[PDB]
Amino acid sequence: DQAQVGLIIKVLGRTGSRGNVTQVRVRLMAEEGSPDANRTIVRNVKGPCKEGDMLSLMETEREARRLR
Amino acid sequence: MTTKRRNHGRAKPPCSRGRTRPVHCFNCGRLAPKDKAVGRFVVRRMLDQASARDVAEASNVYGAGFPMPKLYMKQRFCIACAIHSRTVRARPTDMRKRRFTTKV
Amino acid sequence: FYGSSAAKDELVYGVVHIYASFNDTFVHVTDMSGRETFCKITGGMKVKADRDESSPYAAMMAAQDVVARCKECGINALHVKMRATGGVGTRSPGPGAQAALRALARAGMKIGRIEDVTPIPTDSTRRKGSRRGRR
Amino acid sequence: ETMSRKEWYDVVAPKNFEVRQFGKTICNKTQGTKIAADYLRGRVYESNLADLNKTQGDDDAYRKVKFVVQEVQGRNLLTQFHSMEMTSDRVYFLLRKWCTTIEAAVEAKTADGYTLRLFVIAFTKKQSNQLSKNCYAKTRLVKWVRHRITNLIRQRLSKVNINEAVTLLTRNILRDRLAKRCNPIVPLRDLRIRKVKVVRTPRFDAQALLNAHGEIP
RNA sequence: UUCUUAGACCGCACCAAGACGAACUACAGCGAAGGCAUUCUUCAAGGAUACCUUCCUCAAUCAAGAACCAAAGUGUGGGGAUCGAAGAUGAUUAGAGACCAUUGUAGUCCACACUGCAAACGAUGACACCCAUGAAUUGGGGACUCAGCACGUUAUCUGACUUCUUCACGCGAAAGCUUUGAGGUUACAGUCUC
Repeated sequence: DQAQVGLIIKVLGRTGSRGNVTQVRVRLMAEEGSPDANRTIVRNVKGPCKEGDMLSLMETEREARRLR
Repeated sequence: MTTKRRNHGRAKPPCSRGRTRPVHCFNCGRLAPKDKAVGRFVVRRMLDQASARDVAEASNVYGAGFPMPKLYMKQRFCIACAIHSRTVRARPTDMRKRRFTTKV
Repeated sequence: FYGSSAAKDELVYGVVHIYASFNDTFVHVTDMSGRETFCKITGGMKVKADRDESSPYAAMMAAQDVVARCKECGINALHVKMRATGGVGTRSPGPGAQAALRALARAGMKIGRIEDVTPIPTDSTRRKGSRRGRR
Repeated sequence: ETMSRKEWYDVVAPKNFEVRQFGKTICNKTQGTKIAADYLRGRVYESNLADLNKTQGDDDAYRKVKFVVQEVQGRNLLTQFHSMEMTSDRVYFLLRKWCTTIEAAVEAKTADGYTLRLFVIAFTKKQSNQLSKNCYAKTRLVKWVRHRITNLIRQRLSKVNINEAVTLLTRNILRDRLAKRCNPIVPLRDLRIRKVKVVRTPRFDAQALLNAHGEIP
């Protein structure tokens, strides 16, 4: 795997409609000053989240919702 | 029957033309008169903000170097078309008479 | 090597035609000539199931095998030309646009002088459809 | 692979561009009597204007330039003008609804047997004091503007050769005059060249081509 | 369904053939109506305006009669790119030339003949008089080199199209109509016709 920490920088808002999934933004604290222009990816999350929560990322360069 | 709309859903006034050319739709290919047809102007981005950053990094002569172009188009829609993507919606009586002219 | 050896240690400008539609996405390779080419990639090779061959994921997965084959052709810098659809189609690209660009940039290829090159008519033939539309 | 029989070349442009080798291109080997050099002739190579010139890249990087291959020599490629083109997007930026679009085409024949369709475009501009929602104009104020255009372009370019005529379009000396002269008839917002297409090419001549490049790099 | 190693898709270059003229294009214009949109040239017109020119009642409206008339149809010849009734094939469905998808004939275009059948609507016949509130637009008129010019602003006027989503009186069963009438009509009569 890749386990790449990121801090939930804020609650982006509510996306989905099941009452299940929320769409939230992740900020990379994984970087040590390595170049990232991404630089804060939006990620869909499963279950409850809170700000300052670290979580591992199995993927990077995610725009989440897209047009689909 | 009842005159629901004075201008009849047209920008064509009575006693002038009585005929204005048909125009295709960019959805379903339906034809309607130009005046009836529902015009919008899009100004569609060629990159999302999120991706704009990443590409402007790898650029030197572009992005920072010149502001990115956009795809411009006019979009003439049918009635049914418009309503279903909810960019035109039903309004109460007082509001239906309002216009905003050709400005956004 | 196979690529540059008389343009080596200097950037070389390819051109990349990107055609995004709602059935597939294409990524092509041209060299500021268009008379000779090195690779033709389709979404449908990377991802199977026809719905998902025009999806964002298709684009990005394909894009990495642009970069793979460009660095063997001496190509480093890439001009890009984004194309929507035909002149009797729409004026909208599919979802495979905006995905491909970012995938290439992040993969260390330079990108400059992006353009919008698409066939828009002064006027053309009767558009496919009917008077009453598709319904 | 197919890169076993590939090779490279460059693309040399005239001396009236400020970058000579703006391109590095690829072509197949001779592979018998088929002969690589045959194919290379009449190939079109595009560019951006702002890369190819270091003057008036500010004014437009929204112009493109094309060429053809008149003669293969060395690893060079000796070229001549084909088209100059304004990008699709650039005219939309200008364009305002409720302002009249004018256009025109002009057949401009040079001193040489080269001949050029010069497409032109223009738009009307509301006066500083205004109350109208219209910038709409009379028809006599349309054709009359097209009149001076055709005159002034044909006039100049008649006695000026192909090479030096390209210069006027790239460095936009033409546009300035045109926009100035037409302005009293109707205030214009812009006047521009949309597209420059080459119609007739008169000859292939070693001398004229070679000389038009100056010294080959 | 359909097309592909006999190299499709894709990119560039060039050529062929036919249609069309985007955006700009509008609560804008012209035409008796039906209708009409690239550019240049060319032929004969039409409306509006300006005038201390000309004529002097030559008018208005209409059974009879005559001319024009969207699309689809019919005859003959030319053309046939695109789209496309019929037909064919694949789905969808309980059933499905269905609506959808891939195709495809007539037709779609032009010339010369017919047809005169539309929600041909402003569902509002034609001519004439009177009738108020505000802000605009479209033409004309008034206060070197297609050049004693062109545009704009202030104000006025005549002619057109319409908005007050602060239209006055009034009318109407109401919706609505308002110098642009369905108003000036039981206080019932300007004129003609269907």
